[PDB]
Amino acid sequence: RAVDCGHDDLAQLRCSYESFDVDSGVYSVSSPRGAFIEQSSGKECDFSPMLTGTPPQVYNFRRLVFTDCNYNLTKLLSLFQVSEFSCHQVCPDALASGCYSSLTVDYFAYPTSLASYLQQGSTGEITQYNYKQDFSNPTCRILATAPANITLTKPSNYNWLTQCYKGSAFGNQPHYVQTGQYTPCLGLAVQGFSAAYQSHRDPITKLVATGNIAAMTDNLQMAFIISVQYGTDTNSVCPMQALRNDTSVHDKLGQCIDYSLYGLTGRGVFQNCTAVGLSQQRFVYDGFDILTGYHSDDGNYYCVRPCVSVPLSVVYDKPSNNYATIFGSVACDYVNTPIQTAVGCVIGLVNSSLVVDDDKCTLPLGQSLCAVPSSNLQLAVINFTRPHLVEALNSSGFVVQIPTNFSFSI
Amino acid sequence: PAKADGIIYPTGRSYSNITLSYQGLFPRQGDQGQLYLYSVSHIGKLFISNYTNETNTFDNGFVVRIGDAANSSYPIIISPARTIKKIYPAFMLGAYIGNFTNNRTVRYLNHTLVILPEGCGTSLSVFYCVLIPRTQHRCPEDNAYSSYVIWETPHQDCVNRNISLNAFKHYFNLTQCKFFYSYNITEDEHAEWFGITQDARGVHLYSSRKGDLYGGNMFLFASLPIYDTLKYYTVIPRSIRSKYNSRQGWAAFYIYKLHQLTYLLDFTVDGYIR
Amino acid sequence: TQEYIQTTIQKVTVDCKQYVCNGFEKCETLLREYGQFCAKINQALHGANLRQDESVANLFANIKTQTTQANGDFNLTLLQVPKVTTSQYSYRSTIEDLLFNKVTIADPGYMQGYDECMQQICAQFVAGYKVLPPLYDPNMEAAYTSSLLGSLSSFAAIPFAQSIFYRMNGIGITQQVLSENQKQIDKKFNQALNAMQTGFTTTNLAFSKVQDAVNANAQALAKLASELSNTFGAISSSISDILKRLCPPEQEAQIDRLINGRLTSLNAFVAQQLVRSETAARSAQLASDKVNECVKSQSKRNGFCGSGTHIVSFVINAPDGLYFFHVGYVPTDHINATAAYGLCNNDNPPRCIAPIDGYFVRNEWYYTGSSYYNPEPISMANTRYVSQDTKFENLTTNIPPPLLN
Amino acid sequence: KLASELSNTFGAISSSISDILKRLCPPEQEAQIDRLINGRLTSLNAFVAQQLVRSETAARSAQLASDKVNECVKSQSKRNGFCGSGTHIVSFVINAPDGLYFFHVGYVPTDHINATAAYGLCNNDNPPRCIAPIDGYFVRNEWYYTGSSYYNPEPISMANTRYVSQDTKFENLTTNIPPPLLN
Amino acid sequence: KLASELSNTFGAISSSISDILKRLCPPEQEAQIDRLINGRLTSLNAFVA
Ligand SMILES: *[C@@H]1O[C@H](CO)[C@@H](O[C@@H]2O[C@H](CO)[C@@H](O[C@@H]3O[C@H](CO)[C@@H](O)[C@H](O)[C@@H]3O)[C@H](O)[C@H]2NC(C)=O)[C@H](O)[C@H]1NC(C)=O
Ligand SMILES: *[C@@H]1O[C@H](CO)[C@@H](O[C@@H]2O[C@H](CO)[C@@H](O[C@@H]3O[C@H](CO)[C@@H](O)[C@H](O)[C@@H]3O)[C@H](O)[C@H]2NC(C)=O)[C@H](O)[C@H]1NC(C)=O
Ligand SMILES: *[C@@H]1O[C@H](CO)[C@@H](O[C@@H]2O[C@H](CO)[C@@H](O)[C@H](O)[C@H]2NC(C)=O)[C@H](O)[C@H]1NC(C)=O
Ligand SMILES: *[C@@H]1O[C@H](CO)[C@@H](O[C@@H]2O[C@H](CO)[C@@H](O)[C@H](O)[C@H]2NC(C)=O)[C@H](O)[C@H]1NC(C)=O
Ligand SMILES: CCCCC/C=C\C/C=C\CCCCCCCC(=O)O
Ligand SMILES: *[C@@H]1O[C@H](CO)[C@@H](O)[C@H](O)[C@H]1NC(C)=O
Ligand SMILES: *[C@@H]1O[C@H](CO)[C@@H](O)[C@H](O)[C@H]1NC(C)=O
Ligand SMILES: *[C@@H]1O[C@H](CO)[C@@H](O)[C@H](O)[C@H]1NC(C)=O
Ligand SMILES: *[C@@H]1O[C@H](CO)[C@@H](O)[C@H](O)[C@H]1NC(C)=O
Ligand SMILES: *[C@@H]1O[C@H](CO)[C@@H](O)[C@H](O)[C@H]1NC(C)=O
Ligand SMILES: *[C@@H]1O[C@H](CO)[C@@H](O)[C@H](O)[C@H]1NC(C)=O
Ligand SMILES: *[C@@H]1O[C@H](CO)[C@@H](O)[C@H](O)[C@H]1NC(C)=O
Ligand SMILES: *[C@@H]1O[C@H](CO)[C@@H](O)[C@H](O)[C@H]1NC(C)=O
Ligand SMILES: *[C@@H]1O[C@H](CO)[C@@H](O)[C@H](O)[C@H]1NC(C)=O
Ligand SMILES: *[C@@H]1O[C@H](CO)[C@@H](O)[C@H](O)[C@H]1NC(C)=O
Ligand SMILES: *[C@@H]1O[C@H](CO)[C@@H](O)[C@H](O)[C@H]1NC(C)=O
Ligand SMILES: *[C@@H]1O[C@H](CO)[C@@H](O)[C@H](O)[C@H]1NC(C)=O
Ligand SMILES: *[C@@H]1O[C@H](CO)[C@@H](O)[C@H](O)[C@H]1NC(C)=O
Ligand SMILES: *[C@@H]1O[C@H](CO)[C@@H](O)[C@H](O)[C@H]1NC(C)=O
Ligand SMILES: *[C@@H]1O[C@H](CO)[C@@H](O)[C@H](O)[C@H]1NC(C)=O
Repeated sequence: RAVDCGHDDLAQLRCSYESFDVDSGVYSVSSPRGAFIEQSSGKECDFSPMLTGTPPQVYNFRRLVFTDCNYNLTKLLSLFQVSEFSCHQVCPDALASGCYSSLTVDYFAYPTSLASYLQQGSTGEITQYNYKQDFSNPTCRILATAPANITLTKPSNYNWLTQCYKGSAFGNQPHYVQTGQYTPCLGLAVQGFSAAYQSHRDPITKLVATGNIAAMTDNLQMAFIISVQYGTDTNSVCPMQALRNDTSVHDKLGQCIDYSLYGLTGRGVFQNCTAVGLSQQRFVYDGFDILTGYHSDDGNYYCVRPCVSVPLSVVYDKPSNNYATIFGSVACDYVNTPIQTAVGCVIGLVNSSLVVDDDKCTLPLGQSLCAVPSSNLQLAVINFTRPHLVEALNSSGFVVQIPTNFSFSI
Repeated sequence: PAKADGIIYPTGRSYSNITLSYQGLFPRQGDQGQLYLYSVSHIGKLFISNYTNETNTFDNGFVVRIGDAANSSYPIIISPARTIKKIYPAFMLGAYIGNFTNNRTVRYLNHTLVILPEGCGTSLSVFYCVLIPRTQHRCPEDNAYSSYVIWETPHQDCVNRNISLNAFKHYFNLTQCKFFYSYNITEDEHAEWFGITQDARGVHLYSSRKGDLYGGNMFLFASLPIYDTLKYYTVIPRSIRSKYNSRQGWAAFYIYKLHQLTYLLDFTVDGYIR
Repeated sequence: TQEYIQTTIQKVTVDCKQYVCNGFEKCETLLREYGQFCAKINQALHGANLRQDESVANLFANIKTQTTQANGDFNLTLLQVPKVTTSQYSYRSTIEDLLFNKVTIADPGYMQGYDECMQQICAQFVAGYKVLPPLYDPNMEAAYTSSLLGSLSSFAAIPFAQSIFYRMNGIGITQQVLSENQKQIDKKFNQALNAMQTGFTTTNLAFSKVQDAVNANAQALAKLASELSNTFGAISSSISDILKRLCPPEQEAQIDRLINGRLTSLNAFVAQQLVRSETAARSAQLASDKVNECVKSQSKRNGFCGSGTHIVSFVINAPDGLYFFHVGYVPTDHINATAAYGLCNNDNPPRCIAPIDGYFVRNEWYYTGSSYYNPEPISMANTRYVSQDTKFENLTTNIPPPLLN
Repeated sequence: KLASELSNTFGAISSSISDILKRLCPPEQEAQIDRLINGRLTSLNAFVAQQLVRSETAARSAQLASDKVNECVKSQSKRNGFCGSGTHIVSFVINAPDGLYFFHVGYVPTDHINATAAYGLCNNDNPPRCIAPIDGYFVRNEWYYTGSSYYNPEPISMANTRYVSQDTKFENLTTNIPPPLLN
Repeated sequence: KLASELSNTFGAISSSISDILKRLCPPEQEAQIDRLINGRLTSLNAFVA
């Protein structure tokens, strides 16, 4: 013997209770239709500064910040051969198929033989004096090799700061790079280092910078530290592979549809609405950071609501094996014989204007309504019997009711 | 904060008819800030204060209250009457400082972020440049040098496009310049608000002329690509050369340092912070 | 003295799958491993709501009255149903209408709440819970209360003025004082009743209890809605952000944190709803005991009804309970009088006497009521024969007639 | 619930300790066993707190059962509806699986007769003397005493009646005077 | 019980914030600190209830 939970709301109840037989009672049973894609006209991110000139070293890293542009990720991944990547709170497939509000890229010439010194908890010279990765946004660290046919010009060698200190009569005072900032010894080290353990000195600030040399490889090896942000700008940075054609919302209003509103992905219910909030920001939020409205290009304001489920109830009667479905607190227009009741639309009950005394009601349906098995299920109304009325007498004394005959009740 | 003074509006989003707690760069309550006044010249020699000899620290940034008392009549600073207009501050921010050959004022080594109002207050020009001092009579490589200024002669001007710039070029040689941005300003007399802050994504400039012009809420309008940490700023002394019959007043401005504080913001139905 | 006793709590059922996964199809595959916990949560909530419905039916069956009667100088306008009604309910009283207008309750919506929330609490459909309707609509509860307002094995049809006369004669005041001061009694009664509408303010204990009873349900619903914003160590509290920002070997790890966190929070919601549900059932038993003692009869027990000597009390409907109006007898002035333990004659067998519900006060010896000073002649109706005591007053000049021969 | 909280995996690869030991490694065995340890300790804390609420509830309800025995079982209760329905006569108590089970015998009427009653009766003497009944009424069909719970017209007597003060609500008798009102 | 709930490690390397700060690196400190934060906020909810 088996039960297909799907077919009927009573099954669902039997599968939830995990028993072929369930008692009589009023139980509760468990209860992406389009696309609204809105995007800008289009703009290309300028990746030429990294792909054109000579790459800099670890201490003198160059940083590009991109906002409100589209970039060809496939072309960039075709230009470079990735040796090793390690991401934090994000994955590169989500970088391929998503949009972010900003994109910060730090790139420099870096040998793959020193790839362990760029790691998360490393204590080498690179982390102490050259570059410290910042872990406060979703970020990735990519080490890639540039082929010989690329437009980049290989440097003379690989340089990095070995130590950077200052001061006298207190010993050496080590100066250590900050999280995501340049080293204090940058002005001494801009010229670079030519021999191993070559030391440069500045007489004004009494700062000393010492470097180290790695031989230049056959193919230029470069390192990337990218970082992404969410919910910062009105526009967004999106890969060209994630761009889809625009769709309007003049139809499909009032249904749970997926939206891509200038890079904002989610699902919800859109309704035409009176304009609130500031138009320029474009996105109206609530206290909890849920998208409340969207000031659209069409010109209309659309108050966004998360798509919901209509609550369900089952009025099961075990002796007659008859059930009815209550749609909780929703009118019968939406459900579209259903009958509108004080507890919502219900299908499976007939209305016959029958009244049942309190104590005769075995299936109470919310308010003063009942389902009786008189087989078919009928909608009733609970009404208690009014007390016996003893009429007063206009005469000198009063009228009293004294018991004749009795019984014993336990 | 009951008038929402110096409040940077959240970027990329808006709120409507709610109150929520925000942590960000906000000024302290009851902070008087720093008074800076721009006066009128003697047409004689220029009249300035010692706004250049002071060493200010950028920290997290600052907010400038521009245009207060832009309709009141006060005695002139140089003749202690006349109506008072609104003047725009000129800034000079850099990461590294040094000294001139005469050890006077502040020099900014390497790349310097210079913000100058342009076109007699009709536009704002922002550039990162390395400025190399000039060797002349009163220019900063001489013993006769006192301070560097920028001057606008309202007589005789306005419309010269490079008046603030030619005033800056009088003192420095602009070489190695990464960028030059220009933003147009409509001529008004409303009290405004301006902010500068540096993040990991560059230098952000905020203003109340973008949105909430009649109030005080500041909105982002420029994200400058400066990634070296700014450590010092100086207010360039600005002087106006006009006749004795033409002397007119100029509103002072206040600079309040920003701090990492928690604020409770009240939003209206229109979305503003009041 | 107004007293509120809480009868119900808000019946809330939770759709566990909708609450945990929010309709994201990748979450249901992970939740199928945690299959039985959602069913156990639903079964526990269903049992709690069923027990609360049984308690409501038992209370409203206990407070019904077998016979009723169809008002002197007493003004019972407030207690009775308004002749022209400002209330959508035809059985509600005026004072019940005032009490329900001064307490603010969010309208859950039982007939068309979904359409009202879709046009232009409404968080039930979003979060995944649902407020079940109460067992009786407020019209039927007001009908029960109004039938009780009309009101042993025998029923006497004496009017309200006669009932007040007998109830205030039973506490110590003699018949002569009630006959002489009838107009003042009616004026004092009507005036006290007229302060009931002005008593529905703050810094009142019963109204504060009503407000806290209203606020407890809202606090429970707010906790249930706000536990969905907890990240539980994940990168976001939204399933969509996890699914669109991460990759499948790491998505199931982070979606799970949300699954395990939300089920534990739901379990703690079920546990605190069980404590509140059994707490509200013992109150209903108390509320009926109070109806059967203070309302259906005159209570001789001190302090159970309101302050002072109890005379009569009325009960109306309140948000999630019943609201009482205990009319008591309090004195404002008093006189110090010399009383006697008893009086004995000078016969050869000494016969001694003692008062009933009164004192033998002086200014020779007179009888007065225990709750009002009115010196009356000592009679056989006022006094009971008692054995002699040495602290009794041996009176020989003027002897009351019950001690004569 | 206590037995079924052991089936929760708590984010681990399995809810069984042996499966974790036989499928994982001494670096990551303790990372998953500690998830079972922390999850089960929190589950035990929720069970203990639930039992403390249930124990203090049954301890107060056992005091209610002792008061119900002392009022309904050991004596006849004069309260209205405290024990059962109708007028209380006698009660019995037996043992239940987790408490005490009571059987409250009550006097309930079935039929009734409307009768004309009197507040009291007074004679025609120059000092008026008045009487009032106890545990009953003065009914007709001239005036007879009857019980307060059963209709049975009986002759008025001293036993049936108590004296009272003169009231204007009382009936004044001239024709037939009961023996307690005789001079 | 309220004082003894602060001695629970909740799966971290230590129950002290100071030990987590001086023994781990910023990729992994917020992973263990959030474990202590979520554990103590849940134990505070049980104390209030
Ligand atoms: C800020 O500006 C100062 C001044 O221009 C910069 O210092 C200069 O840095 C360059 C390159 O780092 C130095 O040039 C080098 O000179 C040596 C010979 O001394 C030569 O062998 C090298 O090939 C290279 O050309 C220059 O001497 C040095 N000048 C001074 C006065 O320090 C500084 O680097 C700038 N800071 C930043 C962060 O760019
Ligand atoms: C100095 O005086 C001038 C006089 O014009 C002030 O300009 C005026 O400022 C008020 C500020 O409330 C402006 O009123 C606004 O009008 C807009 C419609 O344009 C309305 O939507 C706003 O709600 C508000 O009522 C007024 O328009 C403006 N005058 C002009 C000609 O633009 C200036 O604000 C004064 N400055 C100071 C510092 O007191
Ligand atoms: C992203 O870059 C790739 C390669 O640089 C582009 O692919 C080329 O598209 C043109 C036109 O369709 C073809 O003729 C080439 O053969 C393609 N090359 C490769 C290697 O696929 C692609 O079109 C770019 N995407 C966008 C949106 O411009
Ligand atoms: C800053 O302070 C210095 C003093 O150290 C001022 O330098 C003086 O300038 C005047 C005017 O040219 C000369 O007569 C003095 O000889 C200078 N003194 C020294 C010690 O150099 C400088 O003018 C001040 N800058 C201001 C006020 O902007
Ligand atoms: C390799 C020499 C090992 C010497 C071992 C003796 C003592 C070392 C004590 C602690 C080791 C910390 C350094 C671990 C490697 C850092 C990797 C890097 O630098 O990026
Ligand atoms: C530290 O102590 C050493 C030796 O006692 C001394 O040479 C040095 O100057 C001291 N440094 C500081 C900063 O106190
Ligand atoms: C997308 O829209 C463009 C119009 O710019 C159209 O040419 C193209 O065919 C569309 N593609 C799809 C898949 O709808
Ligand atoms: C949306 O509503 C606005 C005002 O409420 C109205 O001006 C506009 O025409 C409406 N648009 C549609 C498509 O109904
Ligand atoms: C049932 O039918 C009667 C008669 O038409 C009607 O008055 C009543 O409202 C109906 N009840 C419901 C719940 O529709
Ligand atoms: C219930 O019955 C009473 C009389 O017995 C009547 O006045 C009232 O209208 C009835 N109510 C319903 C809902 O049937
Ligand atoms: C009481 O009623 C029962 C049935 O209702 C009947 O059998 C019995 O005779 C009656 N007794 C009297 C005294 O009327
Ligand atoms: C704004 O909020 C207040 C209270 O928070 C409310 O009374 C008012 O109706 C709201 N206004 C609008 C337009 O929603
Ligand atoms: C500027 O001059 C004033 C003169 O009162 C003086 O108080 C102030 O310290 C000076 N500022 C600097 C930086 O020297
Ligand atoms: C510039 O010279 C003055 C002269 O005393 C000195 O106080 C100041 O510290 C110097 N500043 C720099 C940046 O060297
Ligand atoms: C500036 O200060 C430095 C600091 O020692 C000094 O060597 C130099 O001589 C000073 N120059 C002048 C012009 O005062
Ligand atoms: C500044 O630029 C002018 C332009 O011709 C040049 O003559 C002068 O020598 C420059 N000054 C310095 C200090 O380089
Ligand atoms: C700024 O104003 C000038 C002068 O009216 C005009 O030539 C220029 O195009 C404007 N720029 C922008 C961006 O509006
Ligand atoms: C009884 O009190 C109500 C309260 O407003 C009043 O309207 C009514 O007139 C009063 N009754 C009499 C008879 O005065
Ligand atoms: C009354 O007489 C009794 C009998 O001797 C005596 O004990 C008592 O003290 C007397 N009381 C007074 C007040 O005289
Ligand atoms: C006598 O009895 C009648 C009976 O109705 C009553 O009305 C009246 O008040 C009594 N007293 C007098 C003094 O008539």
